[PDB]
Amino acid sequence: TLGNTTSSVILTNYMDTQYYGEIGIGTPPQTFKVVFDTGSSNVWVPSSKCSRLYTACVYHKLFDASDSSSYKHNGTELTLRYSTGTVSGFLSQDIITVGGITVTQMFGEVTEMPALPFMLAEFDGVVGMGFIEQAIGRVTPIFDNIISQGVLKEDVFSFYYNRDSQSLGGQIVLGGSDPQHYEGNFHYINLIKTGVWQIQMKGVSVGSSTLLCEDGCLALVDTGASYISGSTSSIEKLMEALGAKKRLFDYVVKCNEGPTLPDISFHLGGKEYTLTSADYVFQESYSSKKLCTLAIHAMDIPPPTGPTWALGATFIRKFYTEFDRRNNRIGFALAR
Ligand SMILES: COCCCOc1cc(C(=O)N(C[C@@H]2CNC[C@H]2NS(=O)(=O)Cc2ccccc2)C(C)C)ccc1OC
Ligand SMILES: *[C@@H]1O[C@H](CO)[C@@H](O)[C@H](O)[C@H]1NC(C)=O
Repeated sequence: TLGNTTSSVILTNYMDTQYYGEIGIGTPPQTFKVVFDTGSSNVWVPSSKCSRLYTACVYHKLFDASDSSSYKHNGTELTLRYSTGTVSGFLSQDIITVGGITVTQMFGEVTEMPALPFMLAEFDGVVGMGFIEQAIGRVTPIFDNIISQGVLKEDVFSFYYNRDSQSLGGQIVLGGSDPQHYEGNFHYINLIKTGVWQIQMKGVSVGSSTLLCEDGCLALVDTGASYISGSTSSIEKLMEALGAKKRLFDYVVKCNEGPTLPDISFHLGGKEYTLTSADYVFQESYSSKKLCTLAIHAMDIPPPTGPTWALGATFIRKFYTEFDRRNNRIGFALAR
């Protein structure tokens, strides 16, 4: 069922690495800062039942079911193994408020939340925007429950991620897209298979030559990822070409050599998506005496999904993204 409604969630841009919005859980609503992540399909927030021995839980907002009159017990164990770090807890049900839309949703109450990386997290939890096929415990994803209400104008959602600042950090439109944040026309690429927000990539070029992904590869379009990532192998070739040196968790260049770095292109569908050094270098200074990080890192995503590249916030900043559930495709337009 299709309605005549669109709803928007305003996002906060933290250091160009974390983009988060607000949701309410329970009656009265308990508010959480959440990441709207297309790379995952579960909703989870830290729990009141999380041991204060986890420092992450001392530093984030915790859901207390004893304060909610709309809470429905479940308790089924849940383990979400993200390749950045794992979280575990149990399933609960309550009413979630996201941009005006009120939905009864099953989510995880996280009781084990490691300091790495959650002590670095500005957000409390995650709202998975992926498909039921990738949902742990086969829990219905929040967008599937919102679609079911037959209130949205279109069975689509859009992401706008701004460059850091009094300005808008970003925006998610549920049921459509905001033309004030894109220009030109959307160019769609169909998903390889339903269940994942992954598309086919025809090549990655450094300068003017297809130095990588020559025989074709995969591209996961991931709103919950900070960077553009590829396999350890691909990133090694890429960096060697850039003149960038490998540190423990990132790659750097001397700050003075940042503006001089070549364009990086991504052949997706019938279009070339180009990022300049201004789009992928954290130009903190122009000093020959300082190191500057890149918004590209290695990440070996396991099968079935991987090995794959991941187009995170680095990519979405340049290109406004529309996720079309009705036609199993992703649209891109130049962000305004
Ligand atoms: C841009 O703003 C977003 C916030 C950026 O900050 C953080 C992000 C994360 C992070 O990595 N998360 C999960 C990943 C995003 N997508 C799915 C998942 N990928 S994964 O599991 O690592 C590979 C994979 C993909 C698909 C299938 C299988 C395996 C979050 C959302 C829990 C952790 C700490 C962060 O802050 C210190
Ligand atoms: C938890 O929710 C699922 C939803 O299908 C249900 O099958 C399961 O029995 C529930 N468990 C409890 C204890 O309510």
